Amino acid sequence: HMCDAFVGTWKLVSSENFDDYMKEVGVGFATRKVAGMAKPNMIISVNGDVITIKSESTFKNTEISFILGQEFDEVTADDRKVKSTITLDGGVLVHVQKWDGKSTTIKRKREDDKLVVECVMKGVTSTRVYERA
Ligand SMILES: O=C1C=C(O)C[C@H](c2ccc(C(F)(F)F)cc2)C1
Repeated sequence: HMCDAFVGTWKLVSSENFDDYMKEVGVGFATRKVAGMAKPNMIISVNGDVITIKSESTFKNTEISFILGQEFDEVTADDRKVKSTITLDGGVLVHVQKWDGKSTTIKRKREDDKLVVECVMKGVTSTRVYERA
Protein backbone atom coordinates (compact mmCIF):
# COMPACT_ATOMS: atom_id res chain seq x y z
CA HIS A 1 0.00 0.00 0.00
CA MET A 2 3.22 2.22 -0.17
CA CYS A 3 2.13 4.18 -3.15
CA ASP A 4 -1.63 3.86 -3.02
CA ALA A 5 -2.36 7.52 -3.33
CA PHE A 6 -0.15 7.78 -6.48
CA VAL A 7 -1.77 4.96 -8.39
CA GLY A 8 -3.97 5.93 -11.31
CA THR A 9 -4.12 7.84 -14.55
CA TRP A 10 -3.20 11.50 -14.37
CA LYS A 11 -3.33 14.29 -16.96
CA LEU A 12 -1.06 17.35 -17.09
CA VAL A 13 -2.92 20.55 -16.33
CA SER A 14 -0.22 23.17 -15.75
CA SER A 15 3.49 23.63 -16.26
CA GLU A 16 5.88 26.34 -15.05
CA ASN A 17 9.49 26.93 -15.97
CA PHE A 18 9.83 23.61 -17.84
CA ASP A 19 11.66 25.13 -20.83
CA ASP A 20 14.29 26.58 -18.45
CA TYR A 21 14.59 23.23 -16.62
CA MET A 22 15.13 21.46 -19.98
CA LYS A 23 17.76 24.05 -20.97
CA GLU A 24 19.60 23.48 -17.68
CA VAL A 25 19.51 19.70 -18.33
CA GLY A 26 20.98 20.23 -21.81
CA VAL A 27 17.96 19.51 -24.02
CA GLY A 28 18.34 20.96 -27.51
CA PHE A 29 16.07 23.55 -29.11
CA ALA A 30 13.85 21.36 -31.27
CA THR A 31 13.25 18.78 -28.55
CA ARG A 32 12.46 21.52 -26.04
CA LYS A 33 9.87 23.05 -28.34
CA VAL A 34 8.07 19.77 -29.17
CA ALA A 35 8.35 18.33 -25.66
CA GLY A 36 7.12 21.54 -24.12
CA MET A 37 3.91 21.40 -26.17
CA ALA A 38 2.99 17.92 -24.94
CA LYS A 39 0.14 17.31 -22.49
CA PRO A 40 1.10 13.86 -21.21
CA ASN A 41 -0.97 11.20 -19.46
CA MET A 42 1.09 9.75 -16.51
CA ILE A 43 -0.07 6.25 -15.53
CA ILE A 44 1.21 4.91 -12.21
CA SER A 45 0.66 1.34 -11.08
CA VAL A 46 2.03 -1.06 -8.51
CA ASN A 47 2.31 -4.86 -8.58
CA GLY A 48 3.99 -6.23 -5.49
CA ASP A 49 7.18 -4.29 -4.98
CA VAL A 50 7.39 -3.14 -8.58
CA ILE A 51 6.21 0.37 -9.41
CA THR A 52 5.57 1.33 -13.03
CA ILE A 53 5.35 4.95 -14.27
CA LYS A 54 4.28 5.39 -17.88
CA SER A 55 4.08 8.70 -19.71
CA GLU A 56 2.01 8.79 -22.87
CA SER A 57 2.04 11.85 -25.16
CA THR A 58 2.18 13.00 -28.70
CA PHE A 59 5.92 13.57 -28.25
CA LYS A 60 7.03 10.31 -26.73
CA ASN A 61 5.82 7.41 -24.78
CA THR A 62 8.09 6.39 -21.88
CA GLU A 63 7.87 3.65 -19.26
CA ILE A 64 9.93 2.85 -16.20
CA SER A 65 9.51 -0.05 -13.78
CA PHE A 66 11.51 -0.15 -10.57
CA ILE A 67 11.83 -1.20 -6.96
CA LEU A 68 12.35 1.52 -4.37
CA GLY A 69 15.98 2.04 -3.52
CA GLN A 70 17.28 -0.14 -6.37
CA GLU A 71 19.18 1.60 -9.18
CA PHE A 72 18.12 1.03 -12.80
CA ASP A 73 18.87 2.19 -16.32
CA GLU A 74 16.51 4.75 -17.85
CA VAL A 75 16.41 6.26 -21.30
CA THR A 76 14.77 9.66 -20.80
CA ALA A 77 12.35 11.30 -23.24
CA ASP A 78 15.22 13.52 -24.47
CA ASP A 79 17.40 10.45 -25.04
CA ARG A 80 19.79 10.66 -22.14
CA LYS A 81 21.04 7.32 -20.85
CA VAL A 82 20.86 7.79 -17.09
CA LYS A 83 21.24 5.77 -13.90
CA SER A 84 18.14 6.30 -11.77
CA THR A 85 17.23 5.57 -8.19
CA ILE A 86 13.76 6.20 -6.76
CA THR A 87 12.98 6.24 -3.06
CA LEU A 88 10.04 7.24 -0.90
CA ASP A 89 11.03 10.08 1.62
CA GLY A 90 8.27 11.08 3.94
CA GLY A 91 5.59 10.17 1.44
CA VAL A 92 7.29 11.90 -1.56
CA LEU A 93 8.71 9.86 -4.43
CA VAL A 94 12.26 11.14 -4.97
CA HIS A 95 13.84 10.21 -8.35
CA VAL A 96 17.50 10.96 -8.93
CA GLN A 97 19.03 10.64 -12.41
CA LYS A 98 22.80 10.55 -12.91
CA TRP A 99 24.64 10.84 -16.26
CA ASP A 100 27.90 12.32 -17.53
CA GLY A 101 28.84 13.55 -14.03
CA LYS A 102 25.52 15.51 -13.80
CA SER A 103 22.44 14.94 -11.65
CA THR A 104 18.78 15.98 -11.61
CA THR A 105 16.01 15.21 -9.11
CA ILE A 106 12.32 14.75 -9.85
CA LYS A 107 9.97 14.75 -6.85
CA ARG A 108 6.36 13.50 -7.14
CA LYS A 109 3.91 14.33 -4.34
CA ARG A 110 0.17 14.12 -3.71
CA GLU A 111 -1.28 17.52 -2.74
CA ASP A 112 -5.07 17.73 -2.37
CA ASP A 113 -6.50 16.06 -5.51
CA LYS A 114 -3.36 16.75 -7.55
CA LEU A 115 -0.12 15.05 -8.20
CA VAL A 116 2.62 17.68 -8.25
CA VAL A 117 5.93 16.98 -10.04
CA GLU A 118 8.95 19.16 -9.25
CA CYS A 119 11.97 18.81 -11.53
CA VAL A 120 15.21 20.39 -10.29
CA MET A 121 18.54 20.88 -12.16
CA LYS A 122 21.00 22.93 -10.01
CA GLY A 123 19.23 26.26 -9.28
CA VAL A 124 16.34 25.70 -11.73
CA THR A 125 13.00 24.20 -10.68
CA SER A 126 9.98 23.39 -12.76
CA THR A 127 6.56 22.51 -11.39
CA ARG A 128 4.16 20.30 -13.37
CA VAL A 129 0.64 19.75 -11.95
CA TYR A 130 -1.48 16.72 -12.80
CA GLU A 131 -5.14 15.92 -12.08
CA ARG A 132 -6.95 12.60 -12.29
CA ALA A 133 -7.85 11.76 -15.87
O1 LIG B 1 7.39 12.08 -14.56
C1 LIG B 1 7.52 13.10 -15.23
C2 LIG B 1 6.41 14.08 -15.31
C3 LIG B 1 6.62 15.27 -15.94
O2 LIG B 1 5.63 16.19 -16.09
C4 LIG B 1 7.93 15.60 -16.58
C5 LIG B 1 9.12 14.78 -16.20
C6 LIG B 1 10.19 14.95 -17.25
C7 LIG B 1 11.37 15.64 -17.04
C8 LIG B 1 12.29 15.80 -18.07
C9 LIG B 1 12.05 15.31 -19.34
C10 LIG B 1 13.12 15.61 -20.35
F1 LIG B 1 12.84 15.17 -21.58
F2 LIG B 1 13.25 16.96 -20.41
F3 LIG B 1 14.26 15.14 -19.87
C11 LIG B 1 10.88 14.63 -19.57
C12 LIG B 1 9.95 14.48 -18.53
C13 LIG B 1 8.76 13.33 -16.00
